[PDB]
Amino acid sequence: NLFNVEDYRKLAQKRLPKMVYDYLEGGAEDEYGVKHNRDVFQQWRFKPKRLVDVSRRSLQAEVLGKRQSMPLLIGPTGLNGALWPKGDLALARAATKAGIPFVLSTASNMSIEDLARQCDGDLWFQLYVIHREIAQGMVLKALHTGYTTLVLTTDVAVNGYRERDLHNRFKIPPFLTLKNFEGIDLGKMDKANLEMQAALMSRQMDASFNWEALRWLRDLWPHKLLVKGLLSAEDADRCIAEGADGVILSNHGGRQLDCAISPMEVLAQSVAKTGKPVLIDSGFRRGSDIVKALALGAEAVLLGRATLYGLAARGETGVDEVLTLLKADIDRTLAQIGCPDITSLSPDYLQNE
Amino acid sequence: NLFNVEDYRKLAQKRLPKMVYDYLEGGAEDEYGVKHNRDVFQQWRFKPKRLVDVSRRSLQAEVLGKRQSMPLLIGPTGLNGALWPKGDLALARAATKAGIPFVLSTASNMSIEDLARQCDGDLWFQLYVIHREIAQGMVLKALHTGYTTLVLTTDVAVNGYRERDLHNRFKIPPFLTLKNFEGIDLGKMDKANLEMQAALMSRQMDASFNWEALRWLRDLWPHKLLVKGLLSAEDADRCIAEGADGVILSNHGGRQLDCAISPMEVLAQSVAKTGKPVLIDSGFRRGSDIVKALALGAEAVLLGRATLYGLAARGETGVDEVLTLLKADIDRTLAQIGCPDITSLSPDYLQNE
Amino acid sequence: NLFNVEDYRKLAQKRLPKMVYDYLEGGAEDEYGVKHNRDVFQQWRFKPKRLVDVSRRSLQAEVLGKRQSMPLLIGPTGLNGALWPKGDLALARAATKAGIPFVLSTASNMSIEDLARQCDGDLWFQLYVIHREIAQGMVLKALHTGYTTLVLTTDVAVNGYRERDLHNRFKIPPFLTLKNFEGIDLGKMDKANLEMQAALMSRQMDASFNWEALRWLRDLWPHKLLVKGLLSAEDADRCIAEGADGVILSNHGGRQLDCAISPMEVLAQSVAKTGKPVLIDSGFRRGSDIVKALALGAEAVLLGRATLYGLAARGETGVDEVLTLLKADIDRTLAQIGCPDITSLSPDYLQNE
Amino acid sequence: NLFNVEDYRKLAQKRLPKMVYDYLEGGAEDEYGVKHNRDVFQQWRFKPKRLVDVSRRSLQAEVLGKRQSMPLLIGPTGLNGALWPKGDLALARAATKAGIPFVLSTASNMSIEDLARQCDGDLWFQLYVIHREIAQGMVLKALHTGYTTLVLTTDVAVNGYRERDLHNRFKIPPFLTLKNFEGIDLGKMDKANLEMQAALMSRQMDASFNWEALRWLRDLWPHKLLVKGLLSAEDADRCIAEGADGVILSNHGGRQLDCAISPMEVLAQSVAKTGKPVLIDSGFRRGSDIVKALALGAEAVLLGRATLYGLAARGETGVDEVLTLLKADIDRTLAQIGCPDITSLSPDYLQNE
Ligand SMILES: Cc1cc2nc3c(=O)[nH]c(=O)nc-3n(C[C@H](O)[C@H](O)[C@H](O)COP(=O)(O)O)c2cc1C
Ligand SMILES: Cc1cc2nc3c(=O)[nH]c(=O)nc-3n(C[C@H](O)[C@H](O)[C@H](O)COP(=O)(O)O)c2cc1C
Ligand SMILES: Cc1cc2nc3c(=O)[nH]c(=O)nc-3n(C[C@H](O)[C@H](O)[C@H](O)COP(=O)(O)O)c2cc1C
Ligand SMILES: Cc1cc2nc3c(=O)[nH]c(=O)nc-3n(C[C@H](O)[C@H](O)[C@H](O)COP(=O)(O)O)c2cc1C
Repeated sequence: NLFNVEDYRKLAQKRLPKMVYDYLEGGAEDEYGVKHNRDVFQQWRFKPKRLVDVSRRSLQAEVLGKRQSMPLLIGPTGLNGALWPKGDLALARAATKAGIPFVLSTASNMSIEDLARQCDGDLWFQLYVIHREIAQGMVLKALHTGYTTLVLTTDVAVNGYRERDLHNRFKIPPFLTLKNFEGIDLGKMDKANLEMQAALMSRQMDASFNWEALRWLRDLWPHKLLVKGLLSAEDADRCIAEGADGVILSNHGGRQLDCAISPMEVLAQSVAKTGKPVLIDSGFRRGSDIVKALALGAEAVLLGRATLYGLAARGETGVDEVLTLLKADIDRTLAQIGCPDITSLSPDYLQNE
Repeated sequence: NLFNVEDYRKLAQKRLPKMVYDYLEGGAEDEYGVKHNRDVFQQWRFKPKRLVDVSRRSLQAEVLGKRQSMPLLIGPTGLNGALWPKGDLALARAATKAGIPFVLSTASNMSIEDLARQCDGDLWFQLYVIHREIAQGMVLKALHTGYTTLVLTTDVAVNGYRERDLHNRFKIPPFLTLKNFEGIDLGKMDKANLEMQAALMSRQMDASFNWEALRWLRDLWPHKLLVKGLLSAEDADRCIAEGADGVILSNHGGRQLDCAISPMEVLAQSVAKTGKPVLIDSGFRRGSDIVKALALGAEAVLLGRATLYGLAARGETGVDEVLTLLKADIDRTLAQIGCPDITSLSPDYLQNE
Repeated sequence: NLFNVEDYRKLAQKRLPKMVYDYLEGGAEDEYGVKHNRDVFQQWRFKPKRLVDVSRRSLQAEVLGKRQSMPLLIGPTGLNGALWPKGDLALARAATKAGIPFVLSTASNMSIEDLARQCDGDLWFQLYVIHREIAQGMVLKALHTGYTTLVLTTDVAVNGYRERDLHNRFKIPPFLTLKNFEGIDLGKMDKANLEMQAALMSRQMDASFNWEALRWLRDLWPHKLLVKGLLSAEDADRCIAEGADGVILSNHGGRQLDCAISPMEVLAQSVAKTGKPVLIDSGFRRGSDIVKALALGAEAVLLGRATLYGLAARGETGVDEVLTLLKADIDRTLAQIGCPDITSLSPDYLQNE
Repeated sequence: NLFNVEDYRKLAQKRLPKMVYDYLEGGAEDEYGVKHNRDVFQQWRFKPKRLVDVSRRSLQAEVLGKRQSMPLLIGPTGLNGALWPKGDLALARAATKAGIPFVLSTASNMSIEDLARQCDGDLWFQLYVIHREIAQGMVLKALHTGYTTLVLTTDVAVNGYRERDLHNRFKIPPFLTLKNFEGIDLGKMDKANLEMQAALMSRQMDASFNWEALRWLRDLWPHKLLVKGLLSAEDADRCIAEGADGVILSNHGGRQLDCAISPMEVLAQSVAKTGKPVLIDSGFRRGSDIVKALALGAEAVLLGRATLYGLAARGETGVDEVLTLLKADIDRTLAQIGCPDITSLSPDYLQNE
């Protein structure tokens, strides 16, 4: 039975080694966060508009001014190769077949260059800054290979305390490559090329990356730039003031700070304050979750675990199936609430509970 | 033990094939909706009025200006024959013996004409529009055979995603007839009588049916007309403005949109805004549920699954028993809260929790 | 282990026949009411006053202007003989030894006269009106035998729908006497003494008893009169206006109307509106429950099932033990919240949750 | 697996005799209090400040004007020797190695003098007053041996009703010493030295200790004085007015009054009203719990059971490990919410839920 995202989660759990499944599904500490990410959607119910002609529906929408098949994206997730062989390519091809963007992680198992050469869809690059020089190298690499959008993830200044991994002594799978860091010299001696080696031989990121650093990145990247990991309208607004073209409200799927609010709690406020694209992720599993966020003003929703379940369970085809189910889910929901054009969604279709 | 509706549900589950029971009991997706439909009643508790003479009580009430034994109706449910042989007739005869109306579904297993010929009670007809011409045919058929009231169901523009049915590969029982669509010609060639054949060979309804179409139906039907499936005071009000004589607030028993609000959430508002009869269904199982809705202003409550449990468990007699229990339940409740005349119910007997 | 009321409930369940225990513990319908009666106490928490000299504490308090050892009473419960031999006398003697009143039920197994002759404590009489003449007879009997206070129970106009009893086909135990109705003639022919026989051969009360009838009772009884079963400040106030000396807010321990509010929900309002003694029962099990009600203004709390568990488990001694535990519980609580004199309790010691 | 406080609780339960574990873990009556102490932390979630340089973090903070490694303390707990041999010394040495204060209980198994001679850390003394003269003796003893701060515990005027202990007939372990009461004469005859003997041969404290008595203690102790066990801003304020240098909001870990509010419910109010140090304990287990209290204004958090689990499970090393985990937890949390300096915490990092 594969009729929804949960069914794929169940199949993924049966096919993945326990430790890998725990690494995928787990959250920080007590996992009250991942639970809250799901529960928060129950804070809204639908108030359908009846007797509306919904015989012709449209899920097409512009994201950052660019039209795509539906307001969804496959978000950045690292080590996809640990879930399925060439997982990054499988996800990218599925997203492309579905008409939506795919975001490559800095911690991907397939290089920025290799993916761009094997997939002609809308590719976005998610940046983690460990070393400034190295980050600049990846950004320019993404720029020269055709990536349209750059996403800076800011919520991993330090690593999340995920206790399932600690119990399993989880170790990055051997057959797994941190490809984007491949070839980066040594032999070279001196502050950097030594200060850089010391940063790469560390599992932590640049915790000093601040607003000033964002300005630096803004000048380096000429196309659309989004800041991911925000949990307040104030931070979202500051990002826009600093040059960002939009933001991605997110708590990293409950994997970093167990007691973090769900981004849904500041979505409407961020939309009203910034006046710029506000994308969102964390906790989305049903089409109704997605429609609620869009109704509150979100530009688009990024999928994390939902499509990874499809990938882990059935590879590229699994991802295709999950996207197909979610699209039909969203479409069905639009028909049921009387909003034939997805771009017409508004808070008026919701009831606060 | 058959002392309440739940007892009949239990007996029905024991007598019906699993797949049929799932088709009856199931809701859309996570079934949070059917649960919410039940839980919402706990939002109100009773504040009885003591030392009131309740030695003489009356459940008699006018519905759409017509007196009936109690403010209940057996609502429209399709494929009743799948629950018990000649289920439509069993329900109709039980309703008639109880002094309340019975609403025949467009998807009934007994024809509009056959029921009218075998039952002299107050028969209502519920219309689903798949093809305009065909719908017009059924409406006139109902008109000519004595049906007093027409109910347009508007919440199935597309089919609900009921996962139990998907798991069971549920198929409309073979010995089961969609009688009202019987004999409708073919052989005939041309747009319609081809555009009509194409619509009938489809399990979906006319998703384009809108306010303009309601006006069309309003002119076709000369008697009382109600619009069913509304979940907002605004839509209820528009229905009245368009000619409807009343509305039926409903989320189709949680079978269409899992995250829909319960109609109880907009009952008081709809009553105050429309100033016309506001009937309601979805989630009613105890007499207290019914009394709460009536106290909030509902004209009457339509039963869906409650009487179907009686039907599935013990046929016509089972329906009689459920109606008898519910009537005694309502009567007992009226005595206990100090409101001897059911028409005297008001919000004053309730406490918001 | 017998350290609290729950421990006695557990022991009572082990010693009583299942059907008798169900008759004692059961509530109306879904039993959401008995649960709510318990849960409502969690709506308040304590805010102790520290550094208060609590070396000398007093639980003594006036109830209806008469001093008693503590603000508790053993409330009226019928058929006590079904729980323990001569249960009425056991409860009365325990209450008397504890320095608190005992209320005899109209449905007691020991007569008004016999109890008064075998117990010299403060005896109250609870009246159920089935037949006016018969009620007048019992009232005068109670008056002539020394009962100090009369309590009219108004929440059983019709019998509660207790489904455990229906499942067990519960029948009033054979060795059990409805003593107060003993000897009341027949042979006599004519309206009454025929209209009265017809009322006694019925398990229902006088559902017509109203405000006018209360006035009648008020003139018949010369001492303190309380009206029991009220669930609104408005009704409590009307009772005072009609002559009552106080009221007992109660939902009959969740045995009559499952969806009734808990009397705790209207306690403060009733105290403020009436300006007269407001006693209360329903759901009290811990000393903290009792102290919360007293802090909100209740004059006293009547125990129903709490002391019946002591009775069913260990007879008179069991009741003594429960009263001893509850008194020590209340005393301990007063010390802990910094209110040495029970009459000094106020809302200031509580925090609404 | 020892990655958090709960893991140590689990290990402690496996190593301690059931009755000892129950004595440690148990709460008063229904234990709704200990549960509420944990649940209340979910009333707040974090709203991280992104793009803040958190590469350099500091947990250093002043408590009562004195700098310590982090805003934590090992609070006063009696009979520590029942959990691990020389438990008081183990806890003190661990606290000292961690750079935080340790508070010795009046009911400790190691004397005030012996601890001061074997540990050079910041030692605080918690006072329970059973007999004024005896209390004065301990206070001066603590003064002369180097204790920097005096804590008066006011929430045990009478003993809490902990039912686990009653079920286990819990008795203070034989090999266990109430050392601070050692040698206190007898043979001596007369009011006191007879009135004092009678008070010591009692398991109850001086329930008369009031505001006047606090003034007495204030004049006796020349250094920092804190009053522990407060549950209201009003009492906290009165303590400051009476001479206290700060307070410790606490419900004694849910061990005294089951229905007491959690001190977290009056933390912000106490901070705003008193304008003096407000420390707090009761329910703290995760670094997030601690950070939430500090953000609301708490000067420091005292650990009760958290470090006792470390002690019971693995002695001094266990305590060291728990403190190490909690410090890394707090540090990690500060980085994640964007507040590098612990003294910069404010309500702005929280979202009320
Ligand atoms: C296995 C896994 C790995 C992840 N790796 C990254 C990463 O490399 N970069 C990033 O920006 N976010 C990363 N994320 C976070 C996701 O982008 C996204 O915020 C999160 O999954 C959304 O929540 P959801 O899983 O409930 O959909 C990861 C999430 C998961 C589940
Ligand atoms: C088995 C089943 C079939 C149904 N078929 C129809 C139908 O043909 N027409 C219609 O208007 N509603 C239909 N409904 C919805 C009911 O009219 C009603 O809205 C719903 O059952 C009310 O909720 P309840 O089941 O909790 O009482 C159906 C419901 C059930 C349970
Ligand atoms: C077994 C049983 C019999 C009762 N019989 C009577 C009665 O004869 N008269 C009356 O006024 N109330 C009667 N009551 C109600 C009690 O007076 C009281 O309202 C109720 O028990 C309070 O709730 P509690 O059981 O939670 O304490 C009865 C309750 C029980 C449990
Ligand atoms: C086993 C045990 C013994 C205690 N003994 C004392 C004591 O002697 N003096 C005191 O002031 N508090 C005493 N307390 C209360 C603690 O100081 C502190 O208020 C409480 O443990 C805080 O809650 P927590 O256990 O959830 O951290 C004790 C607590 C426990 C668990």
